[PDB]
Amino acid sequence: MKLTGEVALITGGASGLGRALVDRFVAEGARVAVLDKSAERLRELEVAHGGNAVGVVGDVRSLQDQKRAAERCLAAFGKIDTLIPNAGIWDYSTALADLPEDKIDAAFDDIFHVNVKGYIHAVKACLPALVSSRGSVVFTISNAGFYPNGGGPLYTATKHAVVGLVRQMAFELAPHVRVNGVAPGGMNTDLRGPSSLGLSEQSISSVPLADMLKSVLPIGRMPALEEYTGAYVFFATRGDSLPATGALLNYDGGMGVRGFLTAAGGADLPEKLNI
Amino acid sequence: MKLTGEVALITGGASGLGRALVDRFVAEGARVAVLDKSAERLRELEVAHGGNAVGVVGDVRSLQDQKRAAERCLAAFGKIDTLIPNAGIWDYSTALADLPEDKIDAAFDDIFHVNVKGYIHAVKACLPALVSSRGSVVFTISNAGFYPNGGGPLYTATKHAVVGLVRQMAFELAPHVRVNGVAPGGMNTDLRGPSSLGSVPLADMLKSVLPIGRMPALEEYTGAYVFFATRGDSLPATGALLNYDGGMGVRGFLTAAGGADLPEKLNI
Amino acid sequence: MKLTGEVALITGGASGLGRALVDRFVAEGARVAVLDKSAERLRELEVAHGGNAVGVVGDVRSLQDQKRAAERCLAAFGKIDTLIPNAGIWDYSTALADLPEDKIDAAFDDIFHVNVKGYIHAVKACLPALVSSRGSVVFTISNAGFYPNGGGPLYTATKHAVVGLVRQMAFELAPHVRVNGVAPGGMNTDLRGPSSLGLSEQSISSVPLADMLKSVLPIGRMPALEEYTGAYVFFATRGDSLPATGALLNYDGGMGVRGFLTAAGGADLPEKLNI
Amino acid sequence: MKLTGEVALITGGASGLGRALVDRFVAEGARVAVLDKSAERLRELEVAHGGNAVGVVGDVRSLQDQKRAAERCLAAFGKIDTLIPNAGIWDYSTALADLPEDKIDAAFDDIFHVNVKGYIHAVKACLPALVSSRGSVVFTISNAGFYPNGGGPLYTATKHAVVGLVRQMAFELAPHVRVNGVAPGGMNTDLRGPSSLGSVPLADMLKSVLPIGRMPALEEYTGAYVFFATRGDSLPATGALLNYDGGMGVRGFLTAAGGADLPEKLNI
Ligand SMILES: NC(=O)c1ccc[n+]([C@@H]2O[C@H](COP(=O)([O-])OP(=O)(O)OC[C@H]3O[C@@H](n4cnc5c(N)ncnc54)[C@H](O)[C@@H]3O)[C@@H](O)[C@H]2O)c1
Ligand SMILES: NC(=O)c1ccc[n+]([C@@H]2O[C@H](COP(=O)([O-])OP(=O)(O)OC[C@H]3O[C@@H](n4cnc5c(N)ncnc54)[C@H](O)[C@@H]3O)[C@@H](O)[C@H]2O)c1
Ligand SMILES: NC(=O)c1ccc[n+]([C@@H]2O[C@H](COP(=O)([O-])OP(=O)(O)OC[C@H]3O[C@@H](n4cnc5c(N)ncnc54)[C@H](O)[C@@H]3O)[C@@H](O)[C@H]2O)c1
Ligand SMILES: NC(=O)c1ccc[n+]([C@@H]2O[C@H](COP(=O)([O-])OP(=O)(O)OC[C@H]3O[C@@H](n4cnc5c(N)ncnc54)[C@H](O)[C@@H]3O)[C@@H](O)[C@H]2O)c1
Ligand SMILES: Oc1ccc(-c2ccc(O)cc2)cc1
Ligand SMILES: Oc1ccc(-c2ccc(O)cc2)cc1
Repeated sequence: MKLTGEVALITGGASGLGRALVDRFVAEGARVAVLDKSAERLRELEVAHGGNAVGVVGDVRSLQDQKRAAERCLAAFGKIDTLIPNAGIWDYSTALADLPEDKIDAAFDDIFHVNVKGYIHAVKACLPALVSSRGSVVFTISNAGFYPNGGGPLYTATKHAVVGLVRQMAFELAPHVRVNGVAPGGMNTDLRGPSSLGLSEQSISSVPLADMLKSVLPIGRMPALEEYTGAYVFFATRGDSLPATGALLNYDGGMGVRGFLTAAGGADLPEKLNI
Repeated sequence: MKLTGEVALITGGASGLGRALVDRFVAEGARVAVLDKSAERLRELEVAHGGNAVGVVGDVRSLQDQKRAAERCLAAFGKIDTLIPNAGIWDYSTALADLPEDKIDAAFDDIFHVNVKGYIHAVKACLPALVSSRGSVVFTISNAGFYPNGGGPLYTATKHAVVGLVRQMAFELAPHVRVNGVAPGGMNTDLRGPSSLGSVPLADMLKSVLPIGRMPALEEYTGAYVFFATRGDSLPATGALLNYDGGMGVRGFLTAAGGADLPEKLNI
Repeated sequence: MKLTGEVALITGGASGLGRALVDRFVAEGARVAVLDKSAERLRELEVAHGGNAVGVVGDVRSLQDQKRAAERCLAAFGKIDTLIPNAGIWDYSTALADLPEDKIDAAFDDIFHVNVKGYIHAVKACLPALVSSRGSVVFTISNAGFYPNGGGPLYTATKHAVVGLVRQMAFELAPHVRVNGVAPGGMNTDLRGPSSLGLSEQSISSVPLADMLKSVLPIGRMPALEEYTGAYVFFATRGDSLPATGALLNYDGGMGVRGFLTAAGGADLPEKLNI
Repeated sequence: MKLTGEVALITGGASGLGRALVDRFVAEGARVAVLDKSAERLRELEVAHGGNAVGVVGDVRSLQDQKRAAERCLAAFGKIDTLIPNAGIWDYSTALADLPEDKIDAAFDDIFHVNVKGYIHAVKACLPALVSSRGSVVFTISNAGFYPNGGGPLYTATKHAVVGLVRQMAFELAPHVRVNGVAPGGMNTDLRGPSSLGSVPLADMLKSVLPIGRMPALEEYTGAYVFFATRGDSLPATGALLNYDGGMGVRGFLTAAGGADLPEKLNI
């Protein structure tokens, strides 16, 4: 177990990637505080991991809620080693042309409050614990932080904003707190969109994400959620990532290195090389 | 004159770089519409340029104001060839640790609404005109869209967000509208910050910041925008990001420039 | 005319993009020294531009030849304002698996000597003139300097190497000489490959470059050579590019911002927006 | 132990980071083959690890030597799961102006042959084994693959060239072999330079260089490579570039770190 004795706070950890990370982190011997708006899912996760996980109901948009999360983590586990600001919503790749004039202001505020302000508030709230533990922050970005067509303008802009948070916060929190980014690409989660665009009851598992990506990913297949948790384990292992700050790990199946006419260049290698 | 007959719409054009841009674009034979909140400075640019500039008083955060600018530019000039969303506000380089808890949510909204939303609204308002003209968008970014310590988390995130608008809108508006970013940096102008808030002068730290070893006048940053506005010269460019900041991203560890002693080394 | 009184030295200016740049620069009122191995093409270009262009026969791999070029430019025109190191050869996207063991060492040396060493030698040779004129260097890179599948390992590695030259030289030559990169994407030129791979008598005009790129470029069409000369004009205009050093202009039709399932996202905008 | 049963081939593994990597990989339950020119240090690592390491004396510039390493690793261990091309030489940060005209062509060949060609040959030699194992390549890059002043033009260009090998080989070897780069930086080891050639200690300039404010031991850079070698943890990653350099790319203008006074600010 790589993370014995470590304590993480994960925002958005009641489902999706956040939950997989909760499960993974605990299995690696970490204790985990989760901040999330789903009270139901938070309790299921507490009973799933008796004594190694504590859920706090709150909204990542509220600094006070974030502070409560940090307080609760401190109260239960005595420190915070790794903050993983992870809660997010999608825009379902709604193009600028397709954003209605009378909804765009509301949609902007929703997606940016959650995706960017929620990350700032998480760090703000945990800053005393992180300086104390000489800890780290690992932000969940996305391939939409680097390339287009992973989201419309709003989502792509929020995830690029998060890259800026990686950079600025690695600077500001240095030398005491390390700040890095994992940018995963394509995950069968329960990811929602803004109620403003009528997408708040729409989950990404309901989209054929895996099949759209089949001929877009050089690796050929969209990885399972468990397969995305390793990068975070890595950044959360103190002895393994000490030199890392300002690091951005593109963790998306090769989206930035796909070819022009096909995703991959080496379909024929096995036969070409005779086994 | 390289922009004869072209029409530009510039947000934040009543002062600073935006005003340098208006002036340069007018001198290149373009006709310019300007959306800015400052009535006095809009009038001031209007008298400067006669009928070659039109000012519209409004707020970049307002999609309606952005539509009025668009409509005004079309009424005045018949088309919009190049849109320069440029208005932005700074955060004074206020560190996260230094953002007061009772100020932070308001600061966030103010700087994102102006710096990111006002860019989104400009494009949205101008989209019919830009597609009709097979036009261009050129976003004013900043060094803070690429490296830290050019503002606080709020400003740095806003400018990274506009890099994201470059990339996404280049994709979405292709093949008809070209979308690119200029990332200015060596500057020295009163970039205002939010009412909810309130650093070392650039001159005081120049050799730690700019390999070019000097502080360009505002006039010297308008060329990149003219280039992107010039259809004959920038046709291949979409999704491009022009770091325009005196070499901030390629500065040395001990001093910005690596070649102070080249003249002595080469005897000249 | 934007470049009246300016003097440029362009390596590889006897054909392709280099020649278009020679033509463009002269039409903008510049004087141009060209270093190139084709004596024939260099004379055609001298007579094309009587008094505004001077050709020097030489090999970009030879520092001494490069120095002669610089000497000749000085002798004819009195200064050097802008160096454009531009000469290059392709590898025809020959995959690592397809590089024969007994040719790879030779192919490496050929492509790297021309593409990287030729650029270093150009700058070295012109360095006294450039410091004297407070001039600039503008390197011809390629989309292969940023993304794969624009060349095999060799070519892609040489063009990434050139990005490193932009950065390191902008640093080293600061504050007296500015150093920037233009990275064009897809040009109907006479571009050759290494004799080692049997491609030295193979030109890129012989490849259906334009048609392969039709559904890869967000802009929809591969631009003509003339349409790529503007970026260089821009960097060569002193009053327009003074703040620029370390700049990399991706100038390739949108290759880095193409979508997953299609190159462009806005085919339908005209009808969608009602004109 | 996270690498139980896996086989690594590491070039440049008899000393520095490469030797740290060998040791770490062996401690994680991997078996390692090493290509290095230094016979003495290969023997030294061989006695250190018993049959868990095999050394092959050879030159990374030689494709035949790289094939012999590959062949030796297969004979010893039956497969190759992860290839770490790591051998590289420095240029002492010799500026272009300072490269002697009678030395420059030879220096160029020496540093490119080792730093770029030896990486190409490693992959070429190991390609059948890596495709057979659905394996990984992890190139040692450097901060000089991303920012200036980490070496001269020759070293900086070589390391930028390996970023290009990351991208191209990730494309070419997909979907079977994953290709990624680690870009180490905070280090302090005798990185040798060419015979044709011949700067400030890192310690002397640390606060201008590393936001992490310390100089990690070599042991502290092996984790990233273990990660990429761990099939259960890094399956999504191809074409990835991990800046592993103490924050060199996110350093401040006046000082590397922006938060020296956070403990006082937050009272702890
Ligand atoms: N799913 C994908 O395809 C994908 C790809 C790349 C990156 N991401 C990013 O991964 C991260 C995790 O999302 P996911 O895909 O696992 O979706 P998800 O909905 O399954 O998980 C998101 C979690 O965030 C919580 N949450 C949302 N808003 C909140 C708020 N205001 N306050 C408190 N909790 C809130 C939700 O309750 C949920 O438990 C997000 O940042 C998302 O942008 C997703
Ligand atoms: N000045 C620098 O140091 C620097 C460096 C890099 C990038 N930038 C960027 O340059 C761009 C403009 O800078 P500048 O030099 O013109 O700055 P400036 O502050 O001098 O001018 C900004 C203009 O925007 C207008 N404006 C501000 N808020 C507005 C609103 N809500 N609605 C309408 N108009 C509004 C102001 O009236 C003013 O005319 C901004 O995007 C800025 O972030 C500045
Ligand atoms: N053509 C494309 O698709 C494309 C795309 C992006 C970038 N580029 C780059 O554009 C630059 C110009 O090449 P081009 O496509 O116009 O090809 P080209 O062959 O038409 O032009 C190249 C010129 O370089 C000269 N040259 C080659 N080796 C030389 C040497 N050793 N010494 C002196 N002169 C030499 C040739 O004689 C020729 O005149 C190169 O750096 C190339 O890598 C080409
Ligand atoms: N040390 C630093 O300051 C630093 C920083 C960033 C990146 N790097 C990179 O780290 C990697 C290795 O560095 P290190 O710390 O191991 O350096 P090192 O010089 O201590 O070790 C290099 C190893 O490569 C071997 N080697 C050199 N040339 C060879 C050849 N032609 N054939 C076979 N073997 C050869 C040497 O024998 C030695 O074992 C290199 O790619 C280097 O450029 C180093
Ligand atoms: O955060 C996200 C959400 C959706 C995608 C996505 C990528 C490709 C695709 O075809 C559909 C969705 C990527 C990142
Ligand atoms: O320098 C070069 C050479 C060839 C391409 C190229 C790009 C796409 C393609 O389909 C074929 C060739 C790009 C840059």
